[PDB]
Amino acid sequence: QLEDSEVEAVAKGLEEMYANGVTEDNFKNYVKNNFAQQEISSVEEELNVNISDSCVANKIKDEFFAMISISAIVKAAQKKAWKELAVTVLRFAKANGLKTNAIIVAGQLALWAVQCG
Repeated sequence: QLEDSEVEAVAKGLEEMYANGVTEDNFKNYVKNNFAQQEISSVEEELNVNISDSCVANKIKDEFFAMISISAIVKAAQKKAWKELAVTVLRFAKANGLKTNAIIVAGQLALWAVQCG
């Protein structure tokens, strides 16, 4: 299914952004410090989120919560099982044609689970 090199790149990004907690600030500051504007803008358009300028209605977020267990995600982040977390949210993304930067996408999905779950 998922290419393991992309899984590990996503897991490493999650580990770096969220080493000190899954927070909106840690996500946005990590993304703005590590990705080009163009890459960020593509994710913002795909997910209808604002990253480069808590819980409000979002299409994709609701479909994410209907398919993927919030409890499974939060447990993975609690244990710092970042590659477990990555495969779980990447399975949702590839299914739904979320083809923008997988590290940013995974970061946003993990944030949604923790801050909105």
